[PDB]
Amino acid sequence: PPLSFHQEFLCMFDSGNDGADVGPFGPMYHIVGAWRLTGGIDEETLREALGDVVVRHEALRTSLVREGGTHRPEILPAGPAALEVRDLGDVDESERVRRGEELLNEVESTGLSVRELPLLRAVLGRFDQKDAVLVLIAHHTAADAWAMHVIARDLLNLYAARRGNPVPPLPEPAQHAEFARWEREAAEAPRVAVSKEFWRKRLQGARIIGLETDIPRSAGLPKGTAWQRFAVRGELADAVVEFSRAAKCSPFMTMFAAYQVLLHRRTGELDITVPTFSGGRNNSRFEDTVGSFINFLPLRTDLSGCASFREVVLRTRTTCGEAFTHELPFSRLIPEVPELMASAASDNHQISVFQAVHAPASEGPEQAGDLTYSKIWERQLSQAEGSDIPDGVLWSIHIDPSGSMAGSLGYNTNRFKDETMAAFLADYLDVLENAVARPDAPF
Ligand SMILES: OC[C@H]1O[C@@](CO)(O[C@H]2O[C@H](CO)[C@@H](O)[C@H](O)[C@H]2O)[C@@H](O)[C@@H]1O
Ligand SMILES: OC[C@H](O)c1ccc2ccccc2c1
Repeated sequence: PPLSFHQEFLCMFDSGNDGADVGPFGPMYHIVGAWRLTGGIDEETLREALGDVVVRHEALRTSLVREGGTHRPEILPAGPAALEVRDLGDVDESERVRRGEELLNEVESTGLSVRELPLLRAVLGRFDQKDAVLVLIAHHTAADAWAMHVIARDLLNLYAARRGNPVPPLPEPAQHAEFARWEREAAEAPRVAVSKEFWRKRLQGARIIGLETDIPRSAGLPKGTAWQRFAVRGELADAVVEFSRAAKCSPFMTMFAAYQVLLHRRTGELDITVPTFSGGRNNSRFEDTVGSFINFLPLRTDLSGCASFREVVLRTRTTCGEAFTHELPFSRLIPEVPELMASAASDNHQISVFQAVHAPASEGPEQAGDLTYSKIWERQLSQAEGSDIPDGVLWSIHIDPSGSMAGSLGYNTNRFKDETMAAFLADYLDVLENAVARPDAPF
């Protein structure tokens, strides 16, 4: 298979081939998922299920190897089924949550090479016979967040069937290579021309907003990515969810709008372009498919003349609607507007991305056979050296149906001080709070 458009996007953010094993085709560019498991576990059989999962999805066997400047995919035969198990200790709940977070951090702090199998690893942390945390980590070229939920769903299903516990049959998945074919086929349609023309004009003169770094690029400090984690307080999250319902906008639009307000106060800019990642899974043929589908999507909003936070949210809604309506794979949009990324590689600025995690919606614990499992979203333990961000700043929020929000601000430690970002995050939460408290107040 060829690289997908998303993997082509990542190539733009590659490190080149000069010494250091970093960036998105390096071993720190991974994604984790943690699930709380209730019920007795047969570790042997779970390990076998993990083998089944990797056999099932080609993307989890598709290494990427350096091939003269670029990266070549190669689908490999599944390697040995492997599972690490740790006894975390039979302790009180709050200590279980803590030791669980520490395990997640530890796993995310370790490398996982894309150049050879495995591309997925699993660590099971058992508290007692009937309570555990299951941690999956996958190279982020192979899996996005949605794909991690597919992997978990499949895994626990295949485990149950091996145990002889009744479970519904799994659908036959499409493979990511079939998606890769399809997106390229799709990108030759007449519709695409109209969309390229829409973008060429919409983004004329546009520059993704750059944030001034504390440490310049040319300092050459070693690449690292830190993650400051937070949960939106319940009263605040309720306010956001309620405001959004009444405004007829999504909670994402409201949070993004607050970010635009924050960038205005810090940069003075009124013409604000900020990329998000869309989920990139509008084609439901691929909902059972493991792969990384997400798509870099520039959102340009003109804030000039806004008389209130409500107006900001409404312009944002307009921007997102047209953006999703005309969405292109970014590696087929960027040629039309090549100066859009100027501040990305500048010596004293980096771009930021503001996203909502795209994941299957679940109300509460799920069941597969004799196990109950639920996803862990809220991590409050921050992390000094975790999953790689190729070259920038990432805001990432997961918005639960329940209304609760788990977020991260990730940044490169070779470019930003920890205290700078802590202040940035605190500013963001303060802007968000005043905004929804007083959405119609004048500026
Ligand atoms: O990103 C929101 C929220 O989700 C968690 C849950 O583990 O992290 C996921 O999203 C991060 C950003 O995309 C990834 O780096 C991470 O691998 C993935 O698990 C949080 O820790 C975060 O606050
Ligand atoms: O899930 C998105 C991923 O963490 C990512 C990939 C490329 C980026 C490029 C610039 C800034 C942030 C990025 C984040």
